[PDB]
Amino acid sequence: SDEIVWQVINQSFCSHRIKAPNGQNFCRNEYNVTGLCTRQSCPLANSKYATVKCDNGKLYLYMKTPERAHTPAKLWERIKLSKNYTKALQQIDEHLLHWSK
Amino acid sequence: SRPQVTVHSLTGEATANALPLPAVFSAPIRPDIVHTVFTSVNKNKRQAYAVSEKAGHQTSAESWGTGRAVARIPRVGGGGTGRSGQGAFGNMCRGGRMFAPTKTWRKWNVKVNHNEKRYATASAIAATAVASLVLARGHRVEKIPEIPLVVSTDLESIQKTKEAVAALKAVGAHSDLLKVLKSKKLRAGKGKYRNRRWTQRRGPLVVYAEDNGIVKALRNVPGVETANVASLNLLQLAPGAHLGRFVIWTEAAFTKLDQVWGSETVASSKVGYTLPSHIISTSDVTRIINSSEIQSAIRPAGQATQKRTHVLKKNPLKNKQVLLRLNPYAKVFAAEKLGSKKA
Amino acid sequence: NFVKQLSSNNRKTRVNALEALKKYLTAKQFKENKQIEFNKLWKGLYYAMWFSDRPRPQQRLANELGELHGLYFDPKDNSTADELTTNDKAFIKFSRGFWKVMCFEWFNIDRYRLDKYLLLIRRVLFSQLKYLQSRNWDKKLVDEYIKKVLRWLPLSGSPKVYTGIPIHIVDILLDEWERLLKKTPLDVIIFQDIVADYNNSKVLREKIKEDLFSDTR
Amino acid sequence: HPKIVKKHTKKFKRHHSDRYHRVAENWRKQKGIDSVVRRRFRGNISQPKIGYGSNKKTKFLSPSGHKTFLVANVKDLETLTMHTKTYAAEIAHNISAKNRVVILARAKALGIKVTNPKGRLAL
Amino acid sequence: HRTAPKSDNVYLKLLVKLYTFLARRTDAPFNKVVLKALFLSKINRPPVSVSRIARALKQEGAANKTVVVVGTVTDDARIFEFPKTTVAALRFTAGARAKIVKAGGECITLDQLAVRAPKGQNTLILRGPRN
Amino acid sequence: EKILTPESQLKKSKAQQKTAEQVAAERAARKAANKEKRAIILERNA
RNA sequence: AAGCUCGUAUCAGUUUUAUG
RNA sequence: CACGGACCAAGGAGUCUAACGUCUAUGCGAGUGUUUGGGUGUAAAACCCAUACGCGUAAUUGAACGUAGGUUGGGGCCUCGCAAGAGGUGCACAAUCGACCGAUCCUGGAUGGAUUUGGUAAGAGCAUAGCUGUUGGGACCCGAAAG
Repeated sequence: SDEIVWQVINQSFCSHRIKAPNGQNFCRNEYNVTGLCTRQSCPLANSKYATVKCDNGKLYLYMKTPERAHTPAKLWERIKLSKNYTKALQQIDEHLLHWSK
Repeated sequence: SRPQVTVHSLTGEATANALPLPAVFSAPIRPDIVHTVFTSVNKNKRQAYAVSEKAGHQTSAESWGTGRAVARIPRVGGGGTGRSGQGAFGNMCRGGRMFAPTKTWRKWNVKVNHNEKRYATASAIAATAVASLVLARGHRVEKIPEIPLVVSTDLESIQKTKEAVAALKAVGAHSDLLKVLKSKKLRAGKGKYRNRRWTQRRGPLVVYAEDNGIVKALRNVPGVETANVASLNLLQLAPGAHLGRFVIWTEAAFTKLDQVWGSETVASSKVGYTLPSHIISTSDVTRIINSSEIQSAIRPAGQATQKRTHVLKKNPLKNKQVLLRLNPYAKVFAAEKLGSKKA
Repeated sequence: NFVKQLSSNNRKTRVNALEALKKYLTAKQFKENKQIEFNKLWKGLYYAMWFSDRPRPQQRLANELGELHGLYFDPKDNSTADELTTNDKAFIKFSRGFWKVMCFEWFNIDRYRLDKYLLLIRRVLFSQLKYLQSRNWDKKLVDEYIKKVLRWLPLSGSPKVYTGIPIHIVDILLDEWERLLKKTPLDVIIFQDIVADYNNSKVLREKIKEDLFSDTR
Repeated sequence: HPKIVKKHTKKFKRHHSDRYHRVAENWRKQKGIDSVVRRRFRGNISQPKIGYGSNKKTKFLSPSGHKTFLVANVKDLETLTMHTKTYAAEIAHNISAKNRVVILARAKALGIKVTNPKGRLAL
Repeated sequence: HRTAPKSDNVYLKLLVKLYTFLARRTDAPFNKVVLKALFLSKINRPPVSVSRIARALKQEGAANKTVVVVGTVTDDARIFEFPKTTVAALRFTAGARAKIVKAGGECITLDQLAVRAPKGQNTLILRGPRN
Repeated sequence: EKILTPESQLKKSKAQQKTAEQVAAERAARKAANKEKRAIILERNA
């Protein structure tokens, strides 16, 4: 589960972790909002996750749910972010309704 | 009963055929046990090495004792050659007898309990069922249609590598095969010239129930390894003591896994073996803590951070504002000054 | 079996399973059999619900799963002083199977999927006490339902059943009963017996005393 | 940010590191009981101790106020997008000039400060 | 005072993490005792035989008082009439598990017991002999 | 349809509201007690 | 260093009174 | 005082093994130890075990009449209560007194028992990994009159 996965990636050599000289464990995974490999931030340790990624000029809101854990080929869904900043923020808030702050 | 995993054809299409969860992936995951067992086992394939016993002894030297104002280390006799007068038999001497020579009877293999070995193998097998754990292992399984990956038994019948590699690419293993053959880097250190010249990352693991040619077809493609359900080598399932290898199973092998490792109906198929019992019912502690029953008998919590109080000591007798707080009578005191009262 | 399609990984197969079940369940004469089949069917429905983790679609599945109870022996008969013969006993088996499946597979629910099952149980409870006869009011039906429900969820004497489900029932009973729109058999308030039954879970007793008995209703 | 108070800027040097060439400058504690340095007699070289500990709020921060973070390629550089103010990208000495220009371009695009820009480059 | 578990088992670490929160937020000493015992070494956690549980179940009202063991439960052929009761322990041996289940009882993990009895009501903790 | 709030979130909000409804009254009680204590301290100091 | 109980009435390179 | 130090690059020393132990960790558990071997094998790799064997599972002949023990404390749990506290129930552990069955030491091959006696009491053990202690092997390294 998430707890077992979390503890294994934390104390059992997560492959994508980077150790900075200051002592902060980074995370170069493309699907993470933050580049820090802490709890509730690494996508592998949390079933529910949300992040923003772009391939073309368009920005996309990437999120995953337990409905697709069994099928990694369809793990992450995306929606056009309505690159108008004011509209984009409200769209993100509506999409993440009831999600963790 | 248990959930079911769809069987995928050699072209990537998910066949209607489905098999129940073998109940082996539900076994406890113990990284410590797996690491210890892997460390113990990896020393089994160790060839003994030792320094020649006759080395250093092939020298005639005796200590001069005293009176010559030189070190008492024994020195080779004779003369003319030049080696005469040089230290011998000393670990600190050039060309001497090294201290603590490595003997051939040093321990090389580590005894491991059979039950612990089976526990480690079961934990390694179970770890493969978690995509996140497999992703943390470095395998490019981001595009696999399903996990654990189940394929039709006809894969075992492939005789040509050209067809096996195409099937692996179609099913989704193309990313892992590309990762292999790319990380091939020349050995770092003195291993360059000890037959350990090249190294590469591990590729996908193929599990089969019967051998018909797949083992030979897949041996040539780098990174890909083939193993039988009966064996299920731990060194291959969790290379480097790290759990979560990308493993491809055949539906026939998926069914045979229940017999090989046992289930709730077939006990073990092994004499006296039984899957370890979990000591925790719910894997994640958050559900237990966040459960309604526990939360209903839990006192309220703070703001997650203690608010600093009295961060700086205000000194009375000055800063009248703080003085009034300590003693409200100070206002009445100052009303008449309370100090120049006339008798 | 039918459960195989309900627990399939393909959405099309899962939806077709429910579409066919909508008639397989209204085939009462076929389903008037042992409760083990009903338990297996509800276990399959448990996995079917488990396979959806999207807010709006999970509500769509939950509403139809709750309405399945009403679909079972739709009160078109209008049983004028007729007992549970071949009509209500079968639905009692389905209700028992639902609760057995929910209790057995409670801890297996992950943190994020807990809300889905809370919504599902809320919908099923709404369909219950709505469908005993054409409406709630029925002496024999209420007595049979109470005896076949009091002994499983709210017993509070057997620790085998987690007290979280009783807590949710306490929290949603009054909220859902008012949804039926003034007088009802609500004999159903079981809670007094739980309070009187000493040695029971103190947490459950406190919760029922606070949230339930404190209401003006 | 909080002031970067360096408790001991002078590099610690081993006793007699300059009197004899066979003694490396790397600090090593004197083991002899009669050693004056071990007894920290007045006028001797300062001995490292727990007192000189730098504060956490400013530890590892360069004078520019950005923490150093070794970067090997564009993938590593992209990880500092959310920590540009607190972290700065430092190119490794083994990076060929061919990739250095590409790394610098990405750093400029993301606004990540570079500790050692233009290394091995010519204009 | 021992404050951390030396065992490398992640499951035991999770149990300790849960029990620390339970003890700190409940105030019931029952959780504190179990949390402290969780740190006991293997030599300090002798197994509790099923015979010991059966003979301790003769206590008044023990039928409804679930027995709790912090160590491991081992079977005992010296008895054949194990009372029908629920036993909670970290690990249950095959023989002990069969005897408990065959007698109409149940076996649960420590987390299940904590969920059932967050305040430890009607609990009974048994400790194996050291002599 | 209107996306219903999570049941766990609803329970959390209800518990928070129930605790706040008592904390607010406790704040006023503490203020009154502090006023009375200040008056008593003033008279005692006099 | 590790285990039990107890945080309690357990003690004191301290002082004084009573038993010389 | 003295012992060594003209300087520098490299080299240089509590390492390995067998037995007996404490502690810690893992697996099983009244059972435990696959690997002396056999089967198998992508081959010193990897995976299984038929029969024996070491340990413990019980002995002053034999221990259920009873928590395979009354009482008193005793982590803990329950009722009373807003608290203080009262009552009920008690693991391990400690005091007291207890049951069978044998030796003192009487009694005359027993019999009844003098007063302490050592078991059952209620299994708690077997396998592997780590630091660590003693002994013998060159034994932290260098070195002496000899045969």
